[PDB]
Amino acid sequence: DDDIVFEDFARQRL
Amino acid sequence: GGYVAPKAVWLPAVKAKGLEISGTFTHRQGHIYMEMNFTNKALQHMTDFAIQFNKNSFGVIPSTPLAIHTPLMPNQSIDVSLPLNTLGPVMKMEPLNNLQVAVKNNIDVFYFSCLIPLNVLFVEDGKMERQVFLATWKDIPNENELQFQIKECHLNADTVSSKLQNNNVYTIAKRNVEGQDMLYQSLKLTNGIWILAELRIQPGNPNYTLSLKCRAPEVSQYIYQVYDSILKN
Repeated sequence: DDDIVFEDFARQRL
Repeated sequence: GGYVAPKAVWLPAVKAKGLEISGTFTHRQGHIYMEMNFTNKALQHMTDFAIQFNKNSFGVIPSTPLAIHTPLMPNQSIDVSLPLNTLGPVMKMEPLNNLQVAVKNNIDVFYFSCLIPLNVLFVEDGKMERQVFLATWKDIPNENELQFQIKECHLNADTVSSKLQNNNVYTIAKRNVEGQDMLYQSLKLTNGIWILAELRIQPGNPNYTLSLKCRAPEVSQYIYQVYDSILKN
């Protein structure tokens, strides 16, 4: 769920 | 325990016939205050004090009559506290955060200017529900993202979140990727606007990349400014 997207979406903007 | 700017000389005696004014705004439990200190450097006495605020960009207005019941004496210096709210009238001011102000007394009227530090406009319920931060983040088009460089700041992942916290910038998430920590954070203006931020902190690198996403981005340059001030002070 939510946790994941933040890593998802951090990683991406790195 | 928020961040408060030292008192700055808003209206120096030399301009208001002996009346001198030191100033600073404060946010406490989401209630705004203009912290002044009056000084009669003159040789008359001063009764009949009122302060009036011009229209500004966040509807900012005094919420009481000025709190000053005695004449002000040759040489007496006193602290005032002016409660403010933002249900007042509005005009796009430039700079966005400028307050044109009329103070009056028995002697005359003195117009002067002071800048509202925006930080004291950060409400307390500015922490985005987590779903809500993500959806919003991708929503607001990257066209709409400004980036700032927190020149020389060195304070930790952990110290950063906590200062911004007192000043109502709330950390939603802190992730690390290739060694760099990235604080995901949200704040919100008294007038309702969200600012969303990603602070990115490097191993070594003396700067701190700040990225703001915001429905009205003219605000962002100011959020920078006062994230800065916080992180320095």
